[PDB]
Amino acid sequence: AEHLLKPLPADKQIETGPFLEAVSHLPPFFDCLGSPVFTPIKADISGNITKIKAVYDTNPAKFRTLQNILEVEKEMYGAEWPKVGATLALMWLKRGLRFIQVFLQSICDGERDENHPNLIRVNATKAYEMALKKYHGWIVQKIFQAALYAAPYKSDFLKALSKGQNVTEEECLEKIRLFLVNYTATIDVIYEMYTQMNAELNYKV
Repeated sequence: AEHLLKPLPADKQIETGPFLEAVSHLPPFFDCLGSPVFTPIKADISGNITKIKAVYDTNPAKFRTLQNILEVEKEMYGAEWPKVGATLALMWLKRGLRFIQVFLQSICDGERDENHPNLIRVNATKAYEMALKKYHGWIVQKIFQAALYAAPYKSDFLKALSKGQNVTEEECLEKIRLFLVNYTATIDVIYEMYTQMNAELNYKV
């Protein structure tokens, strides 16, 4: 959470390069959940970032913003778009990013089960339901939900999130709150872009 995203400009265009740089630091979030069950999603999210970067690197100016990626790929691929290329990679990436956002916001806001205040089950469930659940077939849902149920104690989770740096739990939460400002605004704009451009696809894996 130390690698802040750029603030949104007035025109709400998101520059591809700085976005990819920032979100490249995020897949280790999944390691903090303490289950091998999250290794595939970590790899999938990393693969989405790699794919968007591969397209961007072929012509960074043509793909300068995320909006440019969608509009250029729509021209390139015709009727095959939006189920193609970096557009499809980003369609999936944003769901993993939203998962992280909702999870972290919920923890930072003090949301908890008062019967089990040192667990993060309720925060995990909220994040999963809001971001990913409907895109998973039932078999996947059961295993993914079981691993979230088996998440670390909240204090251990926060210790994992701040590994290395010498920070208190309170300082860790403060830093996450700061990170959440531009992160949330950016993910919201990406979701709105998918809606506006008719690039969203609702299918299960």
